[PDB]
Amino acid sequence: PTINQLVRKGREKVRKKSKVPALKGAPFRRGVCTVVRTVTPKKPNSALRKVAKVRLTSGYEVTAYIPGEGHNLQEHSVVLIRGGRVKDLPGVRYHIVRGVYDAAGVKDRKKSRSKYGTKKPKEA
Amino acid sequence: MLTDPIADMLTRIRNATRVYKESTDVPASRFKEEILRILAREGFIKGYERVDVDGKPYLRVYLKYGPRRQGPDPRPEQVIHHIRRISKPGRRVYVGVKEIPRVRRGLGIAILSTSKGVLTDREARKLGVGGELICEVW
Amino acid sequence: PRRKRKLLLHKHELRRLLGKVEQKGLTLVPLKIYFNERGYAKVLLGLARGKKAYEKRREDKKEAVRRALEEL
RNA sequence: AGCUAGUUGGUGGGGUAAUGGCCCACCAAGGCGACGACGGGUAGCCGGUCUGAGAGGAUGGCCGGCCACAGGGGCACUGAGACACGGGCCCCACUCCUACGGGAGGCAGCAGUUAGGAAUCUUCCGCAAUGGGCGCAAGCCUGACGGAGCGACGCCGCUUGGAGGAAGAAGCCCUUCGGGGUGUAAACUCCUGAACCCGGGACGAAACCCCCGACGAGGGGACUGACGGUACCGGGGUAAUAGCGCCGGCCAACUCCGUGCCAGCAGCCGCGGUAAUACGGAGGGCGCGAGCGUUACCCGGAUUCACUGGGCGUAAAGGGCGUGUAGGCGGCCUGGGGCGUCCCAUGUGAAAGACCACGGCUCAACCGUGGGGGAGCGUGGGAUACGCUCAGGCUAGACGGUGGGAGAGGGUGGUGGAAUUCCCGGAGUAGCGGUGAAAUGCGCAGAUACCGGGAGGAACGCCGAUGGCGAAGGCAGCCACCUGGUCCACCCGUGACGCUGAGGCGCGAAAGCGUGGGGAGCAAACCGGAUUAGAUACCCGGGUAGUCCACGCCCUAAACGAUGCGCGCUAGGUCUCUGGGUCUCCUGGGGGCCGAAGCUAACGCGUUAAGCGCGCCGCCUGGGGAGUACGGCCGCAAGGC
RNA sequence: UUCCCGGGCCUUGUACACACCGCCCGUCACGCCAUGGGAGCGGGCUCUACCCGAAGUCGCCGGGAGCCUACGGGCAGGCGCCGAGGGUAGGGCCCGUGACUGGGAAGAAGUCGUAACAAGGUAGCUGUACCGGAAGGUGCGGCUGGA
RNA sequence: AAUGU
Repeated sequence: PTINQLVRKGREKVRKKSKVPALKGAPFRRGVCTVVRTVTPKKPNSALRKVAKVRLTSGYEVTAYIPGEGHNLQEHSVVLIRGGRVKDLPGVRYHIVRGVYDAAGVKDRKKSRSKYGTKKPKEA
Repeated sequence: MLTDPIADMLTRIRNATRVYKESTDVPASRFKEEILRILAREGFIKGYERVDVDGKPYLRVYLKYGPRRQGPDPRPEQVIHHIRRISKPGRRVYVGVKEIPRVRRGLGIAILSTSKGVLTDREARKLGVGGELICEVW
Repeated sequence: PRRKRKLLLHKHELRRLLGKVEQKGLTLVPLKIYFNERGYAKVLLGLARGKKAYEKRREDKKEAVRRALEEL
C-alpha cells in the first residue's frame, strides 16, 4: 500500500489466540475430575489414552492427559492441571501434573522422574 | 502529466544505460541540471548538454560505461549500477546533518538538496547542512 | 487393566487348542464376553485366520543420504 | 454513526485563593462528529523495564515522580493546607457489647488470621544511625526507618577436595569369547584444611548538650550501638553434599534386554506391528551444577501487518464499470513571504537506571564519585535548494476551434425476406416420426411428403473475421429521426484549468419479481417411453413458467485479460482495422501473433508490460468453519451488501 | 487389425504417485465436541420519569416560643432548594441458561449410490431458477481454468 | 458398464 494509505488505515497489529485458557494465564490450575476416561487416538496411532474430564476452579470443564504408566485417579479426584496438548487426542489440551494431590507419582519409575512425580528412589 | 519530474529523469538514466545507449534526453529543468551537474562532477556521466527538440528545451545525458568484457555476454559493466530516488512527492524525506546517509560505505554518493544548494553527502556533510535527501547513486 | 488373565478349559479341550496353536499360525481371539446362567464371567474364544500382514511404507531419503555421508 | 439542553455562547449574579456553565436566573440557538464524536471493552500514567541489528514490539513489579482511593456512598467542619487512612455527621452492609433504650468499629499502616488461589514472609530487635513531630533545652513519640527472621525467588561469590596412582582390581555393562568400557575413577600413598573449638573484636558516632569565648566564628570536655561478641583478625583443625535435564532429526550425546500400534512418548516431523539409537530399565555419553527441568506470559526468530522491509495473471489478494465529494498527489521560468525543511546559540531533558572512567566492601553482585550522551519541546538569530503560500510570466499536460473519418455505441418510429407452427383450400395414400436399437406419440376420423392462401410470434442467413463499437454489462436485416463516444489533420484559441478518487450517485449478462400485454419456436417443473440394478439423469415423444414488449423492481457472475486508472522511459519483426503524408516510404490511433533488454517460483509477460519509475484508490496476511451466524442497511420476494 | 487380452515408441489430459484394484462426493445410522435459533426463564451494568428522602451547605424566618448581648445582631429552632439511599415503572448493551431444532468438525472395515479428477465415461466450473433419497440433474446466460 | 478395509 501507498504511504498515504498506511497513514489512513495503518497496519493490523497481530494478536494471537491462547493455545490454553487455563484462565488468568496462571501457570497451572487445580480442578476436580468428573470423568476419568480412556480414549482412542487419531488415525495413524492406536491405544487407550488415559485422559480425565476435569472441572477447574476457573469454571472450565476441560479434558486432560494423564502421563506415566498407571494412575490412581477416581471419578471425582482433586487434580492440578498443567498445560500441553496431545497431537493425537482431539480436544485434549492440558496435561495433569503427576505427583500433586490425588494424582500419584509413577511407581517403579526411575528415569525422567522430575517430570513424572516420583521421588528419588533410595538405592536400597 | 508526469507526477515526479526528478524520479522520471533518474529513471531515464537507468533505462537508458540499461541498454548501453550513448545518450538520452530529459525535459529541461534548472533543478535537474544541478543534479546532473553533480552526476558529472563525480563522473557518473561523461557530462550533459542543454539542447532542443522542436523548440522544447532538453538536457542530453551522455552515459558512461566500463570496458567491453571477455566471455559470453561481453556487455560492459555500468558506472551507474544503482540510481534510486529517496524522497518522493508522496513521502518527502529530510535528514539533519547528523542523520545524512552513508552510501555504500563511501563508494557511493547521496545527492541531496539543502538551503545551501544541491550538494553530495560529503559536500553537504563538510558544509554543516542537511536537507531533502534526493536520491542515492552507486 | 491389561493383565494376563487366565482361562478355564477342559484338559482335552486345552490340548486340542495347543495342537493347533503351536503347529500353525492361527490365533485365539476374544470373540465376546458375558455371564452364563450361574452368573459367571464367561469368555467366548475364536479360531483365527491370522495372516493380515501390516504394510509398512519405507526408506526416507533423509536416512539414505545420512548413512552414505557417515559410512563413507 | 450520529451525540448534546446547563447542552454552546451571552449579560448580571452566586461561589473560591483564583479563571471558568463550577452553580443560578435571563437572552440567543448554539457545541461536537469519519482528522472517529457518543457508546462499549480494557487500563492507574511516566522515569524506566524486558526484547530487538535497528526502526519497532511488549511492559509499568521493586526504587523515584504525579494521580486516585481508605468497607460501599454522600457531606461538610476545623484549619496555611483536608472536604481528612488509624478526625466528625448521615444512610447501607457486616461483626461485636447491652440491664434491649443505645453504644463501640473498619489493617489497601507493621506484624498476624481466615477466605480465595498455582502462589507470596516474623504477632521480632532498635530508635544507635538517617528522616519527621513537639520543645529553649534536656527530652518524648516515630511498626518512617536502620536491622535480624523465614523462602535456592532472583543475581554474584564459595565448597564437596589437591599431587600421585594398573595392559586396567571387584561389581556392573557390552563382546566377532580374544576382549572392550566405567577408570586414574577407586582402593592406596602422601597433601591442604569447608566446617567446627579456642582467644582478640569493629567502622557505622559525633552531634545536639556542657565549658571558655557574646549561645557567632573557633577551641576543650562528656554520653550514647539495635544489628553483635556478628563481619573480620590470630591459633588449632576432620576430606568433609550432587543433583537434574537430555542422548531418532532440529541438537551436543549409543548399546543390551523388556514390551510386540500393548504399555507408552510427543514441541514439530513423528516413534511403538517380535533384533525399537524415539516406549520402560540398565550400561554408557552429552549438557549444566545447588541447581536442573516443566508450565504460563512478553520480545526474538517472523521481511508472518513489511517505515526500515512484503505483496495482489495462475499461490491469499483488483472493487462489475463508470461519474465524482472529501482527501492525497502536481509541468516550465521569475520574484516576495520563509510555514515545512535545514543550521548555530540557549533554556528544559530532576534523581535512580543504561554507557564509560576511577575507587569502597578480600572478588563480584551490589555501592560511591566524576564524565558524556538525549530525542523531543520553548526562545533567539540565520539559510532558501526542495515542499507550501502570495504574484508576475510560459505552453511541452489538459481542454477548446476549423476540417475530415470509421463504427453491430445508445434511444424512437417504421418495414423486408427466408424459416417454424397453426388455420383454410387443392391434390394425394400407408405410413410418419424417432434412436445406438426401440418405444411412447402422430396417422386410414386421411397423417408424412407436395402446391397456393391466410394468421401470428421471434430471430435476422450470405456479408462476417483473426473484424468493428462501447466505461462495463454489452451491441448484428434495412430505412428515417433524436443522441453519446472516439480518431486524424492544420497547430488556430485558453493557459496547468491536471491525476486519482474513502463516501455519494448512476449504469449493470442471464435467471428471478410486480402490474398489463404477447405467446410462433424453445423449454426448467411436470407426464410419458426407453436405458438401467435403480434412473427422480444422459436419449426420444409431449409440456407450463419463462424466453418477447411496456413501465417498476432485483444488483448478482469464470461481471475474466482471473491483470485498477493516469503519465513518462526501455530493440525489433509480422498480420490487421482506421486516418494523414513531399502516399518506393514515413507517421497517428486500435486490435492480434513472435520476440531486445529486463521481469518471473515457473508457466509465461514483454511499447496493448506481468519491464524500469511516480501519483491515487481497492484488496490480501495459512486450510476449513464461511461469504456462515449475530447485528445493521437494502429488497415484494427470492436474496444482496 | 475396427473389437477382446498383453506390450512397444512419441504425443496429451490428470485433483493419481503402494500410481485406476488410484483418487473421491453428499444424505442416512451411531457416538462425541463447539456453535446458531429457541416458548422463555436467571443475572450484571447503564439510562430515563416519578414517589419517600438521612447528613449537610446554602436560602428564607427566627414569630402567639426559649437562650446570649456591647439590643446592630447571634445561637437554638421552623421552613425550603439540592441530596446518598430506597421504592415503582419502562427502555438499552452484555452474560448464563432452555424442551426442541439448524447447520459444522472429528470418530472406525457402518448403509446408499458414484458427482468430481483421464471426453471420469453426458467437458467442467459458474450466477440464477426449479426439481429430486443423496451426491446432483435440468433451463437461461457466462467463462476456458475444455475441445 | 458401478464399486475396491
